[PDB]
Amino acid sequence: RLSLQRANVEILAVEDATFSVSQADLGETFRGIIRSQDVRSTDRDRVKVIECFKPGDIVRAQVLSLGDGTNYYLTTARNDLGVVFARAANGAGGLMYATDWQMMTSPVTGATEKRKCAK
Amino acid sequence: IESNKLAGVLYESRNVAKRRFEYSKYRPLTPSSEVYSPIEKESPWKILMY
Amino acid sequence: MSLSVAEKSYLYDSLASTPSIRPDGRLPHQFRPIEIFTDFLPSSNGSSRIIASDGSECIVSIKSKVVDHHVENELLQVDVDIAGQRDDALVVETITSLLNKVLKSGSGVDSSKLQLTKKYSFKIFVDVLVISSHSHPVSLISFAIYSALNSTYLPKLISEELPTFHDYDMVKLDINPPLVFILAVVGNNMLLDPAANESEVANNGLIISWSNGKITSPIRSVALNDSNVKSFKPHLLKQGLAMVEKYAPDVVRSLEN
Amino acid sequence: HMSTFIFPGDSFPVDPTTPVKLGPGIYCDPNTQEIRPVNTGVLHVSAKGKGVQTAYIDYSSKRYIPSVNDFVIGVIIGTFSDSYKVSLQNFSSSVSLSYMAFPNASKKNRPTLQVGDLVYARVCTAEKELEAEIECFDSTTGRDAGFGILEDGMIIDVNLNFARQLLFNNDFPLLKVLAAHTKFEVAIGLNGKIWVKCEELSNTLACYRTIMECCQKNDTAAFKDIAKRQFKEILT
Amino acid sequence: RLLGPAAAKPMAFSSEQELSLHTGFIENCNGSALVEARSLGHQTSLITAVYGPRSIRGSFTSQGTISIQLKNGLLEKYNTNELKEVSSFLMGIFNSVVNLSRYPKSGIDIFVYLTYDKDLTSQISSLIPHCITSITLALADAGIELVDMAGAGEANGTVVSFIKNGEEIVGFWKDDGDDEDLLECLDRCKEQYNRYRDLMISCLMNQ
Amino acid sequence: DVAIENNTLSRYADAGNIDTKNNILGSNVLKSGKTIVITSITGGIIEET
Amino acid sequence: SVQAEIGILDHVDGSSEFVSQDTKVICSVTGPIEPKARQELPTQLALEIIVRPAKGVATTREKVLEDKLRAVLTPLITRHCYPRQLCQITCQILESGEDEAEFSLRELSCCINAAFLALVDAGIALNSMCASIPIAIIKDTSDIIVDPTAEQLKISLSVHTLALEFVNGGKVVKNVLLLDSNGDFNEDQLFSLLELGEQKCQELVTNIRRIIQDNISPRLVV
Amino acid sequence: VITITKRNGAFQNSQIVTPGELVTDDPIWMRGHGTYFLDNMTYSSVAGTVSRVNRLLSVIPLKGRYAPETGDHVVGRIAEVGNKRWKVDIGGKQHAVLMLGSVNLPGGILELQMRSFLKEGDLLNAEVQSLFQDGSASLHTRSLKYGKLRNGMFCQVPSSLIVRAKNHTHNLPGNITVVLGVNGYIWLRKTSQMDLARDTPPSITRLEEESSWQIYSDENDPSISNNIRQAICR
Amino acid sequence: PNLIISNVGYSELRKPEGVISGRKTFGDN
Amino acid sequence: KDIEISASESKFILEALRQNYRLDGRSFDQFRDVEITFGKEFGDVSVKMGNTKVHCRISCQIAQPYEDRPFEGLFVISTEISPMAGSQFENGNITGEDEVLCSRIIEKSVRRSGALDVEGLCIVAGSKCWAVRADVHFLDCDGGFIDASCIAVMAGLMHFKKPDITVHGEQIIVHPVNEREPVPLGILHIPICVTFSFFNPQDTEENIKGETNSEISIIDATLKEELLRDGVLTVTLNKNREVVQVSKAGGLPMDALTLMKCCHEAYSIIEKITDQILQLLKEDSEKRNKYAAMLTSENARE
Amino acid sequence: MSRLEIYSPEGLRLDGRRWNELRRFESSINTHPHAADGSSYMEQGNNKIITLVKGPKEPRLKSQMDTSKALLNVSVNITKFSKFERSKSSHKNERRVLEIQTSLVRMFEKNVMLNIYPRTVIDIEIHVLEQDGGIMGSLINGITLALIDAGISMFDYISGISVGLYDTTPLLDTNSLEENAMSTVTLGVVGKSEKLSLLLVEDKIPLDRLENVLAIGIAGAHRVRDLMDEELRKHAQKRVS
Amino acid sequence: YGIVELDPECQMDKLNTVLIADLDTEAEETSIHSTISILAAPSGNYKQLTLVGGGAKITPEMIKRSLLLSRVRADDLSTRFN
Repeated sequence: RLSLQRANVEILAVEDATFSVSQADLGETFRGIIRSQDVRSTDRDRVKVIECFKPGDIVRAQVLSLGDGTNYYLTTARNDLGVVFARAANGAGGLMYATDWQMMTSPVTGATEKRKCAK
Repeated sequence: IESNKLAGVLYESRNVAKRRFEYSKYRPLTPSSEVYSPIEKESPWKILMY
Repeated sequence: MSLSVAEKSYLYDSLASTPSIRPDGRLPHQFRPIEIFTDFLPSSNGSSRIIASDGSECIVSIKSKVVDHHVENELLQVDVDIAGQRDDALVVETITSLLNKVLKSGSGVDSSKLQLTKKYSFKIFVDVLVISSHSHPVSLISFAIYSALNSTYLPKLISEELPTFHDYDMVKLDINPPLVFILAVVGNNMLLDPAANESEVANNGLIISWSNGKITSPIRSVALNDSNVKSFKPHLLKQGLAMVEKYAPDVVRSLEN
Repeated sequence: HMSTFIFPGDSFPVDPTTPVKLGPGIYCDPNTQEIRPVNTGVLHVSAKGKGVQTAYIDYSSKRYIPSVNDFVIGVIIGTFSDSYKVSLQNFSSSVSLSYMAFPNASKKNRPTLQVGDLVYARVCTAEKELEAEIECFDSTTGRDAGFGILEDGMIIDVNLNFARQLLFNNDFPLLKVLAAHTKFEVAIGLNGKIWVKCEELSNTLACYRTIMECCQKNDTAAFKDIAKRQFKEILT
Repeated sequence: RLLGPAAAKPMAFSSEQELSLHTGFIENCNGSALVEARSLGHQTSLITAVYGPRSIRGSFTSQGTISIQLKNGLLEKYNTNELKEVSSFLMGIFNSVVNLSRYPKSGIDIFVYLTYDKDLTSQISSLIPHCITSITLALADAGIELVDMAGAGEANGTVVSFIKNGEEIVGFWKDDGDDEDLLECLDRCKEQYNRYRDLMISCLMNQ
Repeated sequence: DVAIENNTLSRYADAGNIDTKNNILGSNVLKSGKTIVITSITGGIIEET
Repeated sequence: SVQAEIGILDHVDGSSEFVSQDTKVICSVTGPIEPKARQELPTQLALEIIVRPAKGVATTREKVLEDKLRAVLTPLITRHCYPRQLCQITCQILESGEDEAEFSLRELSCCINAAFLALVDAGIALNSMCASIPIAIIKDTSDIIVDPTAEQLKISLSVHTLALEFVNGGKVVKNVLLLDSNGDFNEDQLFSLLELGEQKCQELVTNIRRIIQDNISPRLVV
Repeated sequence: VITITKRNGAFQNSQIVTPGELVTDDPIWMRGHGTYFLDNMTYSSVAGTVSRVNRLLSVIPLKGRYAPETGDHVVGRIAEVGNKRWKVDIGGKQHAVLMLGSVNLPGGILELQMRSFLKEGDLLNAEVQSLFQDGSASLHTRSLKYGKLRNGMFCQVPSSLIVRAKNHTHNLPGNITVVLGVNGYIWLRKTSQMDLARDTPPSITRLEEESSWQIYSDENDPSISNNIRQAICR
Repeated sequence: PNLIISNVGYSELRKPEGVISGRKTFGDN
Repeated sequence: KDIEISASESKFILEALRQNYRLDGRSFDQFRDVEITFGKEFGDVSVKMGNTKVHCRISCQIAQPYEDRPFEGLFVISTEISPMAGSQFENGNITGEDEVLCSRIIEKSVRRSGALDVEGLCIVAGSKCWAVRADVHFLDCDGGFIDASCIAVMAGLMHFKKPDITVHGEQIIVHPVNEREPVPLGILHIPICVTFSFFNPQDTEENIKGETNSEISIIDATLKEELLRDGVLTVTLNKNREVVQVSKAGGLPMDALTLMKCCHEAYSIIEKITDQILQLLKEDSEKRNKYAAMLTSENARE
Repeated sequence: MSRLEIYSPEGLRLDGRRWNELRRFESSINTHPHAADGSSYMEQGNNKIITLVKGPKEPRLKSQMDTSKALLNVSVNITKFSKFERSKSSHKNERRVLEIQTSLVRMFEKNVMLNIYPRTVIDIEIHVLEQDGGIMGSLINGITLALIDAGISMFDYISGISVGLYDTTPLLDTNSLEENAMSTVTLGVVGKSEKLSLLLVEDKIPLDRLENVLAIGIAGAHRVRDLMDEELRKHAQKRVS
Repeated sequence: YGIVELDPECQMDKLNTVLIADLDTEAEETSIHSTISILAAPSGNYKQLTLVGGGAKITPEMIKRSLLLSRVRADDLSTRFN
């Protein structure tokens, strides 16, 4: 889910590299929330989450404080954190690759979409 | 009177007229809506640092 | 029930000590005052309403029907309905299946005491209605069906043809109704008839059935709470089991009165 | 200057060489990168050299989709802490009307709007992946005339085609045939809402009955006879 | 669900205990098992699956919550009232064996399918010691923590479940049977509990 | 690959020693890969007019 | 010759009524609207397909009818342009036109056509067009005939419900949407009816396009 | 031994006004609780007695619950933990709210882990600070005297049986301290260090108290006297 | 590859160019 | 998931009623013009009154009679509302208060009130009987749900024809539809439902103890008039001056004189709707039996 | 029983009463001070109804909660042993029962001042131990006396009376044998007025006779109000003193 | 069976599609939007066929291949144990 000031996600893996597949879709899976204040490293007060993430993108974010009443607190205020895998037009296009820090482009389709890349 | 809320407004009016002024040094320790002081914070300089 | 962990440790430490101090101060062999009303439903043969000290109230109605015992297996069907709980709820079907075993036609109650002709016999319908409950009511329903069965009157038989019954006279239901008791173990002490707060911090629970001055077959050892669930020494199993053998006659003397 | 009836999946009568500015009804495939219609309606094009060309499809619809720069009528259904919650159409999703989106807005004073109030605003955010947003003042130009609470009156539910042909097409003989019978003020919403208001309730009701009858009747030249009979019926 | 026409009637016709133990062979859940027992004129064949642990959204409990459910298979269909009665007795036992404090704000769902219960000549008393040994194998395969193995035995209706090499009793169940048969029924199941206890470990260590 | 077991859970499993109390007419325990399929068949009768 | 009317309901975004032989199906499309919790899709549009029989409640017979109709409309709608949205598509079968217990092919063929028509009137993004026809073979002549009557089904050996997808003025067939068959047939008869079914659906969309133009065009600039 | 009361035959064993009747026709009155104005005449909405205090006309119902008023010392357990506020069960018609700024936090100004030191079901005592429009009460724990209860047992009495006095809590013989709440929630605990040392016996701009989580810990007192626990049960 | 500008709404396609009054009060007559 | 009504729209319709105005232009006692569309097979009736459209389907089958009434047949009816008539109806909610109150009113009007001849539906006592089923399909909701549904079921039962059955002692042979002409069901009286919607320009207090009745009653409300409705009443009469059934629960507590007035106003309505169904059934019969004048066997002499 | 005389020329009914006489009315207040805040054991004739009122309290879930009024829930449970023949069906989820439960909620949500108790829910639990005709009216009188015991503000009394029409003779308070031989009408009169909050007619009645049936119906309902009112006077006076 | 459409971005005018037999695992059932399920009888007879072409285009090539690949599947199953 994409909100104006947050972005609801769904925890799929975790590392200590090696990972671990989550629960196989249906609910009762670990979910988190990336607050707008922890999206980027610079200008943490004014950001546009619509220009950072889109529904259906795999995002690598580090957890923060555990106020796990329902969700988790994540952050992407680094270089190696952000969108690591996405597709054009929310899955309706081609597989895009992270070029710049906030610019993702698909080679075949040639279209560009603004993300929060991680390279 | 048609809304039958007249007694509720007059009851709150009494609590406003029963308000009492008191200096900051001799104010009650328990925070109350009946007493008033220019300084009602235990450490007033803490809300300025934050 | 729902309590705080601060007071749960206080009741746990006070009930597991060697003095075995109870919350209300009653002795481990004592009970709470109970009010029982009988015979108030003219449309039914037997009836009873029981009221506990903590507020638990249960009503029991008894109906009868002539049925061929050669084709009718069970002659004592118990229908339990708890208010606020679904008919298919997990806590309702367990007592429904448990009471059908303590009052099984032939085991808990002999079928010879309700036979008519060599072909037909009376079928007893025990309808249970729990208005309110704060603990496990299997011991309270047993006290209600006891006074209801001992206050039941069925029509008299007149005598292979279809049986005929008298218009005015009705015979009394001479049936020994089994009794069910609840026991809670707290560490190393036995507690007969626990309370809502005693059973909430207890370690395990015991259900004993008493019939004909003896401990009969249908007994259980279900846990009273999912929080503190502990295994018990076999010496505790026989301690509380033999403990009811001493005070149950004092229960029947006060209940059959 | 070409206008022809097309269908979803039909070929697009536009050369790829010419620069194009597509709009509603036309979709760009994220894979094949071709341009195909997805709606059934009249295909409108306009080739002009000054040198941009545009193309869109005018289709019949009643479910409103939030689009930017649209004049919409909404009903306030919730009061949050930093914004309102408005309903542009039943069953549809909600839109956000912030307290700061008002003339002379300030943190100190909140707008005097309560639930159930009809508002007239401009769609400032219509993202597909986000909640739509409206505002009672054009944040791009500063305009604010007409925007605000529509006190009293009566609202009318019409299709989206009847709303655009009434706001943009100045040749639609509805406001002209209505003003010839009684003085009124109208509020045209692109979400299929037409708010009217007269001095007497008898005139407001007559405006409600004409717009309803003219919404289902496709004959435009029959609007004169509808109001002629409708305003005559209220006289009994 | 078709069930066919309602005008159709069902058909009406006028020492040593072998054991089989298995585990796994299920990909939906985390841990499963399969116990089979053939002795005298009665056979038992039931499958147990453990779907857990699953994190509960919005929960704040201090320890886990076990959910055991017995479902009628295809032969000797018991009544639904007695199925949940044994389940409540099974939950009363495993709430003291499974490490509940290790899995906060989460629950564990148990699914036991009494597929083939057959008699060749209360009938559920003989099946209880076989259901307990099937859940312990399935709970251990799912990586769930259990305080010591849990088993049970039968002694003419009386079913007693022991733990810690039979030192402490975790559950007690009795239906039908006789009177005053207590210490002998305990030792008949105490030696039977050890027969099922070491056999579960022998199957859980093979490859 | 598949592996099946017919007449395994039926009353007529042993053609010489029939079951005393059973209702299933036939069975088939099919397994393809890691999936398990159990198919029992019960019997009834209807009176037609 | 079949009959069809568009825009008959006042409280849905799009409505339709498809009449063929004796089968009559009224469909209603409403969307995009706010979905429920278990229905919303993060990227694309959600579909709530519901079909109902003429007599009795909705049994499991209509459940497979929903799942087959769902597979026809799902690739036909551009779902990705309505993220986190819902579209209710309800099909009400007024008259079956066959035997409900022994057959269920004519109702599937009319629900597909009625749903596509209601999807056009509601203004939903459609990648192409759709056409569905029932096909059966009489055991006498063993030849393929389209839209068989109720008496022709009881003598049929195998039934067919072919659903196609047309583009470029209702001429080029992009993909075969649905071809559900049940009975007795071989590979020689499969392409014997698939080639015949492609030219009977081509004149159907050509007849559908004429119908959906005689009603949408007057409502627009006219 | 058991004492069982038995019956047989039956199912069981000022100005009084009823809802719907006329109490007065004098408009010169102030309509109070249990009273609805209508057509310049006054009627009663509940069954009870008529009260005429000053010009305030009200009806006192027979069975009445607890009415939360400003400045009441009550006892209640936490029902749920919300967003920076905890709904506490006082026993009234609704759940009283407890904002995060109404309790003494040990960290202070320096953290949404509210359930760590105060979860659901935990019992405590506080004072009613104010009321809401719908009648809901707002509590606060800005005093050392108000804290999380422990070292005792909880009981409940009807709300209409608690008399309002000066000191809400009292010290009793046998090293026992009683906490009487006007809502009907009594807490019988052993005398602590606080209730024992207080209940029985120009350049200053005030300072802030430094209170740790010592009063929020669920850890009860280790050694409680066996002679004292039998007094609490008595 | 084509010369594509993002799909625009219905209002930006018109000719008045945002000088449209959505709420027109018809006084007198 | 529910209809949102603006405060401006709510105030306008109430004040319009205070000036004897309805948005659709009817009167306070004007029932919507009813239209009956008969389908192909017998028992296929489509009713259209105003913008509300409803469709009923009549069927029957052999079933076991009740143990307490072995000489009567069964009458089943279920009105499950689909999202077709509006997205406010959640599909699968068969326990809805509207669906519950609709079925119970028609069931009392047809079965309990003796509209359908249940005794004539008995083939063999306590074994075989007819179980007539009435499936009502709500197509487009605009108020008057139970008013149109009752018209659809009554027009459907009078248009439906049950299969012919010959009894040979204990056997029962159901004659195919092509073998023998089906026999129509027996109908004693024609219950027709008329609903009344109530409004108060005052409030609840001025209505409990208020002699001055300022209530506004309208006959057959629309959807917008129904959402702003305060009190609801449903009566059912027949052309025999008999009150079939009455259901009034909640809303504005009205007096006996106004409820009696509602019945006399509803009788003039049901009397006209009755003769229309009798006329439209007569016209539909001549549509199917065009040459029925030549096929008559019982003919008069001279 | 058998073939009885419903209304003989001597004006006597099958149970001895006359045309305008009521069955014995023995109501009881505060019968469950440990199970609900409101309690009423209604014993109208052979009928024996237990009515509980749990509230107003917080809802068990914050999902359904009206921030401007209260939620009124009615749970009518007809026991299996309500009649002579023990019921074999389920009764709880019966369609006839849901109609009664809804008709009771609408009847009282307009009479109970739900506005005085916002953001709350009022649960009404009913258990019928025995029935004998006119069960709907006795359900009405039980809820009225049970809410008053709970201290819920109401505008007036709601009285439940049942009237039957045998040929040309109305009969007050119909029992089971009378309902199985004539048409039945249950009324819901508000206080001493003629305002009807309930009007259920489930059998055919001539229009020329319904008005007189309603007049004699509301007249007997007022008599039912006084018997409930006099019960509250006696209960309040003995409780204070 | 299933008809899967490849892509050049995972190891280019047009492309080539492949046919997968007996779909399994969550990966195939979720992504493959074009399947063919058929009932094959001996002597070249078929009893039921479902042809859904949501994903890739179903060419007559893969129609004939799925039919012939099912006739051998029905012969092995009918002659597996009996």
